[PDB]
Amino acid sequence: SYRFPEGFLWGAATAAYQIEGSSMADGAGESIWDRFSHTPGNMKDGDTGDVACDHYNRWREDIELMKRLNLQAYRFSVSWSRVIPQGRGAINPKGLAFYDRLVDGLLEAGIEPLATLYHWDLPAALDDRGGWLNPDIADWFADYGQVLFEKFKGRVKTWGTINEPWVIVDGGYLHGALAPGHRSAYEAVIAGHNVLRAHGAAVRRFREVGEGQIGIVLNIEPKYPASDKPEDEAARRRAEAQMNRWFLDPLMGRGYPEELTDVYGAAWREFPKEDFELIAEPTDWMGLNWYTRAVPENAPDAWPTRSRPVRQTQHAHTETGWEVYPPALTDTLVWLSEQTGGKLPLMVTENGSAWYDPPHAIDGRIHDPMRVHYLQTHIKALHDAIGKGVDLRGYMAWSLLDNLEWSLGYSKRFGIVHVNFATQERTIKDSGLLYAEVIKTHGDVLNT
Amino acid sequence: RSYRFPEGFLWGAATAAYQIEGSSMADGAGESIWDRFSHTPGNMKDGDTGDVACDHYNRWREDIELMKRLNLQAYRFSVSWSRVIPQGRGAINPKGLAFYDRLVDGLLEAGIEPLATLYHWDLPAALDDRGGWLNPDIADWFADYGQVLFEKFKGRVKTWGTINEPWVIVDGGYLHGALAPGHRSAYEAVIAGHNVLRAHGAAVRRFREVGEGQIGIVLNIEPKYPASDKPEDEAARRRAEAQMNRWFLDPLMGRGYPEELTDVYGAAWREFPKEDFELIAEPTDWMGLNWYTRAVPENAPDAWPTRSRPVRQTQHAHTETGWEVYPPALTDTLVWLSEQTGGKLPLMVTENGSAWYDPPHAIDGRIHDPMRVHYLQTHIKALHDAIGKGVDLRGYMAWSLLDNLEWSLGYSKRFGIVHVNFATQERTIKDSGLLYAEVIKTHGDVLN
Amino acid sequence: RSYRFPEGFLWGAATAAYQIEGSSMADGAGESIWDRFSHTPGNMKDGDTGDVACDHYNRWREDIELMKRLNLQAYRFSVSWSRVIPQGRGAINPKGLAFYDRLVDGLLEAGIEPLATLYHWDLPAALDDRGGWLNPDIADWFADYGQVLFEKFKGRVKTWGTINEPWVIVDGGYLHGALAPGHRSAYEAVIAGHNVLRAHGAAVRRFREVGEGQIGIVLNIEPKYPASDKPEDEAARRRAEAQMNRWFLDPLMGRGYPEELTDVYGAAWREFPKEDFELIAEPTDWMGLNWYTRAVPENAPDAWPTRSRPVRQTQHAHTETGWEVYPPALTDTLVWLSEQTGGKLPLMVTENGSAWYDPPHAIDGRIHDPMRVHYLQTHIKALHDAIGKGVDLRGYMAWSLLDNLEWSLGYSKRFGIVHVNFATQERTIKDSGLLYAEVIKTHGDVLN
Amino acid sequence: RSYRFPEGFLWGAATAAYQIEGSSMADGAGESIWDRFSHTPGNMKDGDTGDVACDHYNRWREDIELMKRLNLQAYRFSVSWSRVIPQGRGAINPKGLAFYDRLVDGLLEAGIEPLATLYHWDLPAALDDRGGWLNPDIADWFADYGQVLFEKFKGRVKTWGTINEPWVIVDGGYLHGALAPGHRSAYEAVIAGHNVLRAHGAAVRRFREVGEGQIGIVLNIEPKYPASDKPEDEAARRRAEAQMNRWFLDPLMGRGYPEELTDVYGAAWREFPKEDFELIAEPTDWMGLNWYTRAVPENAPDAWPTRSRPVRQTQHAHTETGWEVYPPALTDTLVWLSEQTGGKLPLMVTENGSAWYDPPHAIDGRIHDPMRVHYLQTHIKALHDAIGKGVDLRGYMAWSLLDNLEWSLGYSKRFGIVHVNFATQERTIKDSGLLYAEVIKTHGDVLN
Ligand SMILES: OC[C@H]1O[C@@H](O)[C@H](O)[C@@H](O)[C@@H]1O
Ligand SMILES: OC[C@H]1O[C@@H](O)[C@H](O)[C@@H](O)[C@@H]1O
Ligand SMILES: OC[C@H]1O[C@@H](O)[C@H](O)[C@@H](O)[C@@H]1O
Ligand SMILES: OC[C@H]1O[C@@H](O)[C@H](O)[C@@H](O)[C@@H]1O
Repeated sequence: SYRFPEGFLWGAATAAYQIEGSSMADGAGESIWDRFSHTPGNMKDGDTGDVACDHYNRWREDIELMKRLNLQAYRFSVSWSRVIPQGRGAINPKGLAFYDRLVDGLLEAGIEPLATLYHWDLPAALDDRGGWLNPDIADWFADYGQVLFEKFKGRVKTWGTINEPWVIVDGGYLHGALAPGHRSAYEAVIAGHNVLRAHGAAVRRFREVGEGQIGIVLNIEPKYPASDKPEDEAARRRAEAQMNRWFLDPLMGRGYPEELTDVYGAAWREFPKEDFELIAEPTDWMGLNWYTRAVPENAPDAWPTRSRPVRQTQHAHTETGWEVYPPALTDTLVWLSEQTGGKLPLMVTENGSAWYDPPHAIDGRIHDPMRVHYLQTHIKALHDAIGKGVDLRGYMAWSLLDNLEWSLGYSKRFGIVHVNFATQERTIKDSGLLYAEVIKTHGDVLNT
Repeated sequence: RSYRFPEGFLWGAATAAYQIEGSSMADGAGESIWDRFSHTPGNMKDGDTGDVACDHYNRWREDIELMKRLNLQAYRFSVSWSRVIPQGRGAINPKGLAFYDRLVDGLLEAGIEPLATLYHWDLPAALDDRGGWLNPDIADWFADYGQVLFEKFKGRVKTWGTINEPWVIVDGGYLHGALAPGHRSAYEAVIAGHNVLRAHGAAVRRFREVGEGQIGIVLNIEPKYPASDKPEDEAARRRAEAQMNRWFLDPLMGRGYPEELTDVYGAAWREFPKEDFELIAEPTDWMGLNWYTRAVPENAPDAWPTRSRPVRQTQHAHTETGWEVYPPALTDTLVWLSEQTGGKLPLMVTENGSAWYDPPHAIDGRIHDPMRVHYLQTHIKALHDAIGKGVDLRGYMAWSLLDNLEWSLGYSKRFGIVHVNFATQERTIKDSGLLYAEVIKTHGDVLN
Repeated sequence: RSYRFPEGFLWGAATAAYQIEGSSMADGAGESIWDRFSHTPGNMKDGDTGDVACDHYNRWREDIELMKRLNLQAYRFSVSWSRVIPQGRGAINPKGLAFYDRLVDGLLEAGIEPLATLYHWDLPAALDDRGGWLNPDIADWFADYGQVLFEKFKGRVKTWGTINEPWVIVDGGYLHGALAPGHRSAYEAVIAGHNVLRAHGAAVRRFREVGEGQIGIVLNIEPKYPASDKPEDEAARRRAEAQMNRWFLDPLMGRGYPEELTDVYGAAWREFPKEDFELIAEPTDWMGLNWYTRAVPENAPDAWPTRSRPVRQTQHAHTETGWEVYPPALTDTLVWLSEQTGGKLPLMVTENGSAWYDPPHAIDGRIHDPMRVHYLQTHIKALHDAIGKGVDLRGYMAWSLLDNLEWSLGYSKRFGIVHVNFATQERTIKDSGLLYAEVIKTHGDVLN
Repeated sequence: RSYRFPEGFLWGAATAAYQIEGSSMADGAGESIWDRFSHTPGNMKDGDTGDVACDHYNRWREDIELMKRLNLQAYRFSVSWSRVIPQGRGAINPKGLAFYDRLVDGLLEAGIEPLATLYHWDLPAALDDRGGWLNPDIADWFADYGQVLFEKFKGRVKTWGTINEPWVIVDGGYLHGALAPGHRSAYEAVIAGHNVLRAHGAAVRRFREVGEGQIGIVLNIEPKYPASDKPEDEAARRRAEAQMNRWFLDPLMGRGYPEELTDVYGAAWREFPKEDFELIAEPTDWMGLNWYTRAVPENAPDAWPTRSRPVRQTQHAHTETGWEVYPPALTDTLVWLSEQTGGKLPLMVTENGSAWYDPPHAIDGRIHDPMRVHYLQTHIKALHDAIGKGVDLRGYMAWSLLDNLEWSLGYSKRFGIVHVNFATQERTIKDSGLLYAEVIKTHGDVLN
C-alpha cells in the first residue's frame, strides 16, 4: 500500500523567470537575469527568458492545465523586479496585479497558492548597489516581503523566503555560471551570509505583519563514500559542508560548519553574534528541493572544495547528468528530520527529472517513460520516509511546464506538461498523466 | 493507406565487427587501427574501447536466437580483416576464420540470409604501418582479402558488400582525424578516398573471377537542402553536397570526380591516371544505402575544407547523435539515388535507425524507447513511398541489432533495437525491436 | 636639429600603488578589490599577486635615492584608497596616511615634485560590496576620499590626478572581466563609465572648495588607423575609436557621449540626466595622457561589443605585451588631443614606456635594454615633433620607475627603466633608465 | 682565465633544408611531409610555411659570403630528400642534386668544410604514403638515398650525419603529433623509433660499402635534474630520462632498450628480433650532440606517456622558446655522453644556440641581441670546461646561421646569429654573430 497520510498536499512548481516572459511588459523592472541572459556566451544557444512559456499572458490556460492534473497546490515565485522595478520604493501596480489575478484564479479553482519571495531574479537596481554583498539587502528583502505578506494576507498562507541559497551563491558568486556571474570565494562567503540574514529578516517581518507559515527552501545533495581512503572521506566532508551544511547549520543555530575555514581559507570570515541570532529566527516549515546524490572523491585541483563526484555508471542518468537513485531521497528526508529534531514540518518543494522530448507533440502525446519511472520511484521513496517517521506534508513536482533551465536554456525539459516553444502549445506528458492519477488515488495507483 | 511491401522484400538488421565482437586479441586475432586508436588517451569518450563490447564473439549463438525472435530474414555483418588475416597479408588465422564459418552456418540454418561486408573501418594495423589507405597497393591487398572470403563462403554468402561508407572512413579517419587512424590532412584525404574507390573496384574484379552471387558498395548519403535563396549559400550547399554525397558516387558511376572538389581541396587536389577510373567504375550488381538524416548547409568561410555549416532545424526532433529527424528526405534520397543509377541498379537500405537515451539496465525486463519506435515506423513508411515512386528497393536493414560501441562516442550512443546491459551482457528487446518483429511478420501491414 | 625641450618641461617616472607597494594588510590597511581578485585562482598569470611586489612600502627611501640617480624632476604615484580609509568611508587609518605623508616629504626634500593620483584601480572592497562603480553614491565617497588627501597635503602636493584611465577601469573591470572586480557585462560597463566620470567631477568640485593647486584626469588613448579602404572597416574603426578614445573625452569636453556608443552597446546603452553631464564637464587645470601604441582595427562581427579587431602590423616591432612600436602615432595623438582640448588645456604625457624580456637577475650589475632604450629615444623625439606643431605639452612621465606587477599578466611583463629582482628586491638601473637620466640632464640635447 | 681551444677544433654554424631553402616545388623537387603538414590549417603558428623561408635555394651564394664574414671553418646543413629523389625511391632529380653539387663546391672553394645531414625531418610525402617510418623497408629506402649522396660527393663531403634527432622526429611526429607527419600514437612511436635506428644502421653499412669519410648519428639530449627528494619524482625523472635521452643512445651502444620503456609505453611496447639490434649498433665514426637546455621533471600522473612534467626554474633566464639558460648542464651532458660512449667516440656539439626577440628589420644596420650574446659566450666556455675534463670534443656548430622557420612555431622564434628580414630577405649580422666571428678567430681567446 502506498496511500499517503490525511492532508498530504500534492502540487507542481515553477519559477518566475523560467516561465513568465514579458520581461519589460507593463512597467516591469530589469533583473540580473535580464542582463545576464543578454550577454553573449552566458546562455546555451543564446536562449533568454524574454518569452519563455509566455505564462504572463497564458496563465489562465495554465490554471486549466493544473485542474486537469488535479493539482491541490501550485508553487510559484514572485518576480521582485516585476512588483518593485527598482527593488526599493515605487510599486508597479500592473505587475503586482498579475499575481493578484493569478492567486485569486488559483483559489477559485480550489488550488492552494504556495509563493516564494526569491527565486534568483534580483532587481538589477539592487545589484548596482552591491546585491547580496550589501548587508542592507536584508532590510530591502524584508520590506519587499512585507508588501506581499500584507497584499496576499489570508490568500497565500504558506510562504517560502529564499529558494536554494546554495545555488544562488555557488552559481552566482563563487563560480559565475549563473547571474550575476561573479567568480570569487570572498564574495561567495559574504553573499551566503547576507542571503541567510535576509531570510531571517523576512521571517521577523512576517511575525510582525504576516499570517500563515513561513520557511526557507534548501536543496540537499547527499554525499556518499567513494572508498575507504581517509582522503576521500575528508573530501566527502568538504563537499558536504560546502553544499549541504553551509546554510542548514546556522539556520539551526549551530553556526557555520567547521570545514568552511578549510574550504574557503583566506576568504573565510567571522561575523558578529547578532547576525547569527537573526539568521536562526524560528520558522514554521522547511522546503526540500531534491534531485540526486553524489559520490565525492579527493580532487586536489578542484576549487574550492578539493572534491569531485565519481560517475555511478550502474544507474540511469538524466539529461542534466544527474544520477537516478531514489533511495537517497528517503535517506535525505530522514537526515533532515533528524537535523530539525523531527519537529519541523517538511515539504518536498521540488523533485523531478529532465529527459529529451521532441519540440512538438506527436499524435497529441508526449511519451516520457523515464520521467514516468523517475516520478513513481521517487514518490515511493517519499512513502518510505514517512513510514520512518518523517513529518512530511507535501510534494511539488518540478516542473509544471517545460521552461528555461537557466544557463542551460530550453534544452533541458523538466515539465510534466510539454511546451512547444514555437507555438506555445501545451501538451500533458505521460508523466503528467500518471501524476494526475497519483493525486486522484492519493498514492493508491503506485500499487500497479 | 496500405504499407504492404513488394514480394521478396528482405527484412534484417545490421552490425559491425569492432562495435560488437570484443575478444580483440583472442585466438590469434591481429591488431587493428581501432585497437591502437581506442587505447590512446583522449580519442574515445569516457575512454571506452571495443575490448569487450557486446561480447558477440563468445555470445553469437544467443544473438542468433534473438534474431529469430525478431523474425529477421537477413543479418548484415562485417568481417574483421585482422581477425582473419592478422597481418593483413599472408598467413590466415584459422580459428578467427572459423568464427565466421560457424556464424554463417548458424545463420543459414536459422533460415537467415547472411549479408557480409568486407570492410567496416577496422584496417589491420600492419597494413596501416605500410601506409594504409594511402598506399596504392591496398587495392590488391583488399582484393586478396576479399578472395579468401569469396571462396571460403561461396554458395553460402551470396550478397556481398565491399566498403562500408567510404566518406566516413576518409572524412573521419584522414581529413579531420576523429576516427582511426586519426590523421588530419586534406592531402591524405584526397589520396585515401581514391584508393578506397580503387580497392572497391579491385574487389569487384576479383569477385567476377572467383566469386558467386551479387556484390556492391555501401554509401552513406546526407541530402543537402537550401538554407536560403542567397547564391553564396547555394554555392555552400553544392560544396557540401559534392564533398559528402557525390565524391564517391560520381566516379563509381563513371563520371569522374565532382567538379567542386578542386575548389574544396585546393592545392591538396590531384589528378589521377585514367586506368584508375576504369578500375573504380567496375560494374556492380547492387548498392547499399546507409541513411539517417539530412542537412541544411549555409556559407561558412572559416569552416575547413567545404566552407559550409549545417543550420540547426529547431522545428524538428533530433537524436542523441544530434541528427534531425526528417523521413521525407529519405524518400527524396532514394528517388535521387535511383535516378543517379538509371533505375537499373537494385538498391537496399543497408542501415537506418536512431540513437536515444536508454537506461544502462532493463527496467522490469523492458526497455521503452518511444522515439526510436516513432523513428522506425515513419522511415519504413518513407521506404514504401519511395517504392511507390518506382525505386527498385529490395531490402531494409535496421541499424542496429544491438546497442554497441559507437566508435569515438563510445557506449554513450545506443542504436540497438535490442538493449545490451554492458555490465552483465544481458540482452533485452526494446519496444522498437518488438514493433520491427511485427513489421516483418506482417510485411508492413501492421503500419496499416 | 635640436631636440631640446621648452623651459619648465617636467621629467619624471610613474608608478601605481598596488603594482609596487606590497604590505597589503600592514598597519591597519584595508582590503581592496585587487586583494580579492589576485587571490582567486585563474585570474593572474602564474598566480602572481601584489602581496609583496617591489616591497616599496618598506623600501621607499631606497627607491627615492634611485629617483635622484635618474635625475628625476617629478615622481608620479597613486595613493591606495583602502590603505588610507580601510572601509572606503568613515574612520581614517593614521599609519596608512602617515606613509604617504612621509613619502611626499621625502620627495619634496629630495627636490622631486610629487604628482599624486587619487584612483589607480584599487577600489576598497567595502565599497565594491556596496556596488562599487555601479553605485552613483561613489561620486560622494570619492570626493570625501579626495578631500582627506587635498587637506592633508595642502601646499605639498600641488598637481593632482583624479582617475587613472577610466577606459581600462571599465573595459577591463566591468565589460570583459580581465581586471578587478572581474565583471563581464555591457549593462554594467555603461553605468560604471558614467559613475567614473561623475566621481571625477565631484572630485574636482571638492578640490575647488578645499584644495590648492591644479587638478585633472588621466586618459589612455590608442589611436585607431585605417586597415583598408573598405566601408565595413572604417565603420569598425569608428566603433573602436568611439568606445576607447571618445567615450570619456567627449563628455569631459561637454560634447556628450559619442553617437556610436548607441550602436556598440545596443540594448545596454542608456540615457542619463542632463545635470550629470554638467558635473562631468567641471573645468580642469590639466589633462594627463597615457600612450603606448596604436591599433589598426578591422571589421569583426563576432567580436563583442565593438565588432572590431586589430590587424597585426608585421612590418614593425612589437613589445612583449604585443603592442606595435610606432612613435609617429604618439605625435599624431598629441596633436589630435590638442585639437580636442582646443589648445586651452595643459597636457602632460603621464605614462609612456615599453615591456621587453629582461633576465630575472642582473648580469654583471647591468641590464642591457636595447629595444626599450630604442623605444624611449624614438618616442621622446615624437614629443618634440608634437611640441613643434604647438601642442601645449608640459611634461613626460616614464612608465615605469620599477619593474612591477603588470596586473593580470603578473610579474612577467617588465616596464621598468629600473630592473627589479623579485627574488631579492635588488634594484639595477637598466640601459633604458640610463639613457633617460641623460635625456633629462641635457633636456633633450643628448638626442641630437 | 684561459679559453683557447685544441688544435683542429672546428668552428661552424648549422641549418636545415626545409627551414631555409624555400623553393619547395622548384626544378622538379618533390613533395615532403612538411609541405603537406605546413599547408594544413591549425598546424603552424600564424599559418607560416617554408614556401619562401630564407630563400636560400636562390641566395646560397650570398649566404656563403656571410659564412666567410663570420670566418666559419665549417657549415652544417641537411639535404632535402624529396628535392633529390622526388618520389623517395627511383628516379633522381638532376637539377635538385645539382643544387647541392654547386653548394658543396662553393663551400670547398671558400675553405669551408661541408657537413651534410641525410635526414632533417623532411621525409618525402610519397614514402609517408607507404607508411613512412612505420614501414620497416624505410631502412632500405634510406640506404639507397644515402648511396646517391655518398657517391655524388665522394671525396668532397667527408663528414656525414645520418639522422638528425630521432627523439624529436618520433616524439613530435608520431607520439604527440606536434610535428609532421602529425600522428599521435604510442604504438606508432615505438615502431617509428625502431625503424629510425634501423635506418641509421642501414645507412652506415651502405656508407662502408660505397662512401668515403666519417659517419655518425646526431642525438639531442636534455639532461634531467631532480625536482625534489620525493621517490615519486625520481621515478618520474627516470621515466623522462629514459624516453628522451636513453631511448636511442642505449641501443646505439649495444645496450638494448632502457627497461623503463616497458613502463612508459605499456601495452604499446614491443620486443624486436635480435638481428635488428646488430644493425642498429653498426659502428660509427663520430656522434653529434644537439644541446640547448636541461629540465627538472616532477611526477605528473596525467601527463602522457612519461607521467612527468618540468618544474619552471624561475631563478634563471629563459629563452623565447621557454628553455632555461643553464650552461653547467652542457658541460655535464658532454661528460655523461663521453662516459656513455666509452670515451672512444669522437664528439661534436653539432647544434647549440638560443632564441630571443629581435625586430623584423635591422636597426640602423645592426641587431643588438645581448641575451643571445650572453648565451653564446657562457656555453662556449662550458665547452672548454668539458674538454678540460677529458671529453674528445672536435667542434662546435652554432644553431643557427640564419633566422629561419622554427617548424610549428613559425618564424616567431629567431635562432640566427645572422638576422633575416623575412619581408626583404635582407641579412644582418647580429651582435652574437660578431662575437662568434671573433671567438673563432682567437680560437676562443676572447672569452679570456
Ligand atoms: O531544473 C533544476 C532546478 O533546480 C531547482 O532546485 C531550482 O529551484 C529550479 O529553478 C531549477 O530548474
Ligand atoms: O553512426 C551510426 C552508424 O553509422 C553507420 O553508417 C556506421 O556504419 C555504423 O558503424 C555507425 O554506428
Ligand atoms: O599596461 C601597462 C600600464 O598601462 C598603464 O596605462 C596603466 O596605468 C599601468 O598600471 C600599466 O602597468
Ligand atoms: O630540437 C633541436 C632542434 O631545435 C630547433 O630550434 C632547430 O630549429 C632544429 O633544427 C633542431 O633540430
